[PDB]
Amino acid sequence: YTTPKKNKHKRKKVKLAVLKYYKVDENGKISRLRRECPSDECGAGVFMASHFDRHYCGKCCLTYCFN
Amino acid sequence: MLMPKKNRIAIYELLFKEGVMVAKKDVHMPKHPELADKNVPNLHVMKAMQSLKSRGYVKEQFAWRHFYWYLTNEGIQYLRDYLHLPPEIVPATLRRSR
Amino acid sequence: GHQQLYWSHPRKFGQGSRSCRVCSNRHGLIRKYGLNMCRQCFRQYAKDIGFIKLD
Amino acid sequence: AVQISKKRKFVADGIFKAELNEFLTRELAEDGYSGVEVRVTPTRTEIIILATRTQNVLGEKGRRIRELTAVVQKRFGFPEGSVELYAEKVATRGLCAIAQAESLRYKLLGGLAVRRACYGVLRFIMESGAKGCEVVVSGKLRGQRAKSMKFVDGLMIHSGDPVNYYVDTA
RNA sequence: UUAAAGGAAUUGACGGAAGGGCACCACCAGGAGUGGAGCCUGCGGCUUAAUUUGACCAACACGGGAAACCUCACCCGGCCCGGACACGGACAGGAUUGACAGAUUGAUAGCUCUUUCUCGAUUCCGUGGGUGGUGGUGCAUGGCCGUUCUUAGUUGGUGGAGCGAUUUGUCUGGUUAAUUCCGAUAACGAACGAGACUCUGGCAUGCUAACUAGUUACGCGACCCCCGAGCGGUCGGCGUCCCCCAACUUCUUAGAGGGACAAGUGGCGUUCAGCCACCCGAGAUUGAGCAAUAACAGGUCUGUGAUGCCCUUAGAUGUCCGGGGCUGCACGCGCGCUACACUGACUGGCUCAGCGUGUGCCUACCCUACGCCGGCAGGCGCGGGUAACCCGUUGAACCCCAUUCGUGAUGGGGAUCGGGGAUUGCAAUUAUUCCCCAUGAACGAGGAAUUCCCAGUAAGUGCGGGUCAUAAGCUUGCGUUGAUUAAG
Ligand SMILES: [Mg+2]
Ligand SMILES: [Mg+2]
Ligand SMILES: [Zn+2]
Ligand SMILES: [Zn+2]
Repeated sequence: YTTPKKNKHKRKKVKLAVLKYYKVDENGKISRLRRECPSDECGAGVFMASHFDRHYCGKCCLTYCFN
Repeated sequence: MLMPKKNRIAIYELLFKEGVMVAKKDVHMPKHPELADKNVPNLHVMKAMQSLKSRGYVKEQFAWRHFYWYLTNEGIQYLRDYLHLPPEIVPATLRRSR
Repeated sequence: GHQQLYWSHPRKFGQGSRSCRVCSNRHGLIRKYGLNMCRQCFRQYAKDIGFIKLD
Repeated sequence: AVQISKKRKFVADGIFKAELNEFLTRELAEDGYSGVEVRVTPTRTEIIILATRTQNVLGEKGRRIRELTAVVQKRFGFPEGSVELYAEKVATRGLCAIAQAESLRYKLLGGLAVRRACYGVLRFIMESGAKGCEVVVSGKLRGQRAKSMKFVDGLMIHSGDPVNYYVDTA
């Protein structure tokens, strides 16, 4: 009847409105900025994560070492 | 529900090759027996046919523990558009036995 | 959801898994001869089963 | 696979027999259902309805059998080509009690006076060549407290075994 | 001041009013007891975060309710949406899923958070509208069931009587378990219930038929044997539908028909119904089912996609998960188990059953032979059985025979409690059960009161279904042993 502790909210996402994951020089240049995932499926496809140091394959949940 | 696009066409294609599908009232079964091949839980089988009633396309009876469903003709002209089928393909409803 | 532990308690041995095929109850059901009907449920269909009384 | 014992053969077919009797009550109630009767063979098995309005169970070139052949087939484990249905008219529509109990259901849904409606079906059985019949209508009639009105006519037994086949209840 | 007070008749109900009948849910005559003791289990009470609850002859081993969790409502917490559709918005220049790591939790719940990859119109949001509910209301109901109610009772038609409610039919009397019949008669003819009926039990050396039942005979094998024979004695040792290397149905399992009707014979009775005796006979009342009219403010919305109305609907009474409770105890009550011993308890011999159940669509896990380990529960190897095919010829217990004990709270009784060993399971703590050693409590036949029962009955004694992963002190069935009292 009271609910004092306030379960605070649901999950609303981060809402970052830019992709921009391919830097370009010299009038057109293909260059990655995030590593690709080393799974059997998505070589040079969906990225691997770019943390402050570590990398993580987001779709199939494999991880690289904390380095 | 959450409506994955591979499993909806997986259940619609059998719900249009015959006019019936025979799910049983238990959500905690991860394997529909008559599909059995695209790892559908029959949550997707329930919550599709909920939506088909609320547009008035399907019909159901709630047996002992089974749901039965039937194709209204406004459902057939809905499934021939959503499965993108040409207007000669009809189910086993109209005349497939003589 | 979060399917790893939604339905994670083992419905196995015991009356957390036996249910009435006909009525959907878990109390008093008769698992003799593979009936699995609710006992209250059993009286209705017992003439349709082929179970006569004394007469 | 391996076959199960003769005790649990005979409760499996009865609970087969009890299950489709409950569905085909729910479907064909508005079309005068009045029972089924089964034949198991080591072939195509043949299931016959005993409907009164066999016109309504037939679809336009028989649709509402062929989907009702399938919902039995796609539930009870019948492969493609082992089960069929037939619609058959019961003789003396007004003599089996399952038939017109559903008739005076759908007479009450028309908004009739319950006393006027029950007489006409009481008259219908007794002029159809019966030995006796009675109808008990029980529920919330005109009044806040519920009450029951019975409309017995003719003569009717109550006890012994011959009230197993001289009567039918609904 | 007040809308009745009254008069006469009718139907019920009641009468510490008569009269006739009737019942072991009544008594007598009795038996076994219950009530006293310990404990098992339901209920009230108290206590509690919660001890979820429905019911007070016709509640209280009852919800087939023997709850470790699940069940599961209740309590402490924590996720999830499984909020269909309809409309607007959000909406490719940035709607929505999922998720490694860490402070973050009870929790390898992305629960949230810090950070960042990933999903492809799927959804998300507002507004209406569904929907779910072991949420309310059984005094809004259906259905089912209990009961008044195991007793004989109930209703029309048409006539007769009355203004009429009504009544006669439906009765003086005899008689019956019985409105059962006989008769009497403004009633006549009917209907329901009763009865018949169905199931069951007892009898058929007559009929039908049996390698999934058997006998008997005959072969064979073994064994005893004055003495040493054997058409001798024993054998659930083997073979005789295995393609005749025998017949048959007594025993066994059925199926059909038979049989018993108060028939026969005395006695009583209006010589009416029928009763009481006997003879023959297996049987001269086997046992249960269904079971009317009219009703109950009986119970059940927590059994049900039976259901009205209300409540609640996402910080949800939905649902899932982790723990806890439903077992908590100064007490009171109701079913019930074991006892209080010598008509016994031990210890060892010995011989006898019947009803039945057994591997599952989901659904995992069945009944267990035999062998080998274990002092015991149990542990393995290996079979068989979907069953008159195997467990199993179900070597059940009491009883029976010998042993020990001697009127002592004793070897009666086995509560309580410590230590150990195993099994079931995701988990055994608030002990699941089982096993072993040890511990050895009241209890000496139970006041008032009160219960069930009269023939295979009471009672003793075990056995099997249900529940069931583990499991019966409960229930519903079985056989065994078997009466004392009574025909009122
Ligand atoms: Mg219910
Ligand atoms: Mg003594
Ligand atoms: Zn890959
Ligand atoms: Zn409420």
